[PDB]
Amino acid sequence: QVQLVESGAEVKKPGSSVKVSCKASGGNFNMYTISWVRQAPGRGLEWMGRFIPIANKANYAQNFPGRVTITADKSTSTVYMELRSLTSDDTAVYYCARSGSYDAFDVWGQGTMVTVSS
Amino acid sequence: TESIVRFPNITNLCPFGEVFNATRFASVYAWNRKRISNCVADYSVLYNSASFSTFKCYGVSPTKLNDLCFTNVYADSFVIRGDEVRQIAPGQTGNIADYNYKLPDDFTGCVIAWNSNNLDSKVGGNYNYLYRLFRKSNLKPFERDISTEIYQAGSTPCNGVKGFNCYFPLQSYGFQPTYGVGYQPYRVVVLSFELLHAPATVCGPKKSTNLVKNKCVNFNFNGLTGTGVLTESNKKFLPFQQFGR
Amino acid sequence: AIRMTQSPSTLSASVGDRVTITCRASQTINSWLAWYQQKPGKAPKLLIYDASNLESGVPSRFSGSGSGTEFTLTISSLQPDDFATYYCQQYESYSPITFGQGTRLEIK
Ligand SMILES: *[C@@H]1O[C@H](CO)[C@@H](O)[C@H](O)[C@H]1NC(C)=O
Repeated sequence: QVQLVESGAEVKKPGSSVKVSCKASGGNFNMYTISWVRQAPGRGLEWMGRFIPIANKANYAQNFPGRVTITADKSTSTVYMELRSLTSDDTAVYYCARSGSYDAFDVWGQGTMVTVSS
Repeated sequence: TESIVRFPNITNLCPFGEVFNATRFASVYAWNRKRISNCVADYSVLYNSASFSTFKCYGVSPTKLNDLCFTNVYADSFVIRGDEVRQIAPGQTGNIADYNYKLPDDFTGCVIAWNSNNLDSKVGGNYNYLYRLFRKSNLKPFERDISTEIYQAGSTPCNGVKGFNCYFPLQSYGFQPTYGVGYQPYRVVVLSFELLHAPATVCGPKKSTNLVKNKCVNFNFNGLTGTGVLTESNKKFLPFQQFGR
Repeated sequence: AIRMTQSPSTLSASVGDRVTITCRASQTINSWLAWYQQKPGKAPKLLIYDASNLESGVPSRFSGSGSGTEFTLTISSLQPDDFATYYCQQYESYSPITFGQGTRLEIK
């Protein structure tokens, strides 16, 4: 039973940066990729980036050029997603999803509510 | 004077449409193996069905497959990059032929592969396909080793933690549609006919004819070709015996 | 970037009826497409993967079909527990993965 636990809620100011976590518990961390999905209130889901443990690579969405930098500590099976230049439109719950087995996000984290305001 | 191709009577169609048309092909280190039996296999239909970049058949001509009955047919399927397709053959060496999938030197069967760049390559990179890269000893013929334990390449023990002189045995391919032609995924399907003919259960279509006794006929009994006069005999055949010799 | 379009965006039906949701792609994504369900206040859970399979633990009433550019999710016997927002993934290009616009199912 793989369980993903994220960090607590974060409150930031516009122009700052945030960095959330996703602790992968159970299973093999070296094979399944962790994908970060955000959801602004009143809007549908949106994909942010992917961390590929097997290739030790990180991918980012085309709509976010250089805004997202994803790293992880394979020793503790913890994935960190860094979002830069926060604005008023980035107030969204940042889920972390494990695209396991069949490339689909079978296991989703609890999600952290990141609020960006003055 | 006449031929009598008296094959066993069966009408089931072999599920070649479930091994060549699977949505996902297993990773090369965990290649799926399917045992096909109790069906009529029309190898000509699958031969002229798609664009098979490699249809090397070892030990039997591709056209003669419809005229033979096989004891067991195994369809080992996986995904391999273009440059390593040549390693799926007897007497080959490399990471694929030693660490992932080893074909025996006495291999008897076809090896089928086609460039599937429209199904196993994604823009960001398809990492679902992993090939083993470090192993203690080369694989024996037809052996699947799906252990992901860290390989100790140094004197210091790794204790399940990857680091200096400690590497993860499996390394992804990461296919992309803009990769090289020799770096695209080839969905390989290796058929391994178990040529024994005694409990022959997989056969070609080969419509049968009526048995003719007491006359020189070119019999084709269950794949056992030859020529002779088939005379009914009082041989005490056991229930599990097919041919006497 | 592959753009996904859902229809209808907002839908209403009663308990026990038949519901059809169409999520049409812009490019041929073969059969790589997954259907989610996001009850408000919870993380979305996977229902369909490869556009036709059924995720383990999902009630059998959920069925998906279609390939190429038009896909379809259908519920044989709608239930009160099955009222949420359903998204469709397009995991055929990982740059970027595009969800659907969201299909909210409401009690009629
Ligand atoms: C796979 O499906 C295609 C399309 O239906 C068909 O043309 C082809 O013959 C199938 N392959 C086999 C081995 O049946």
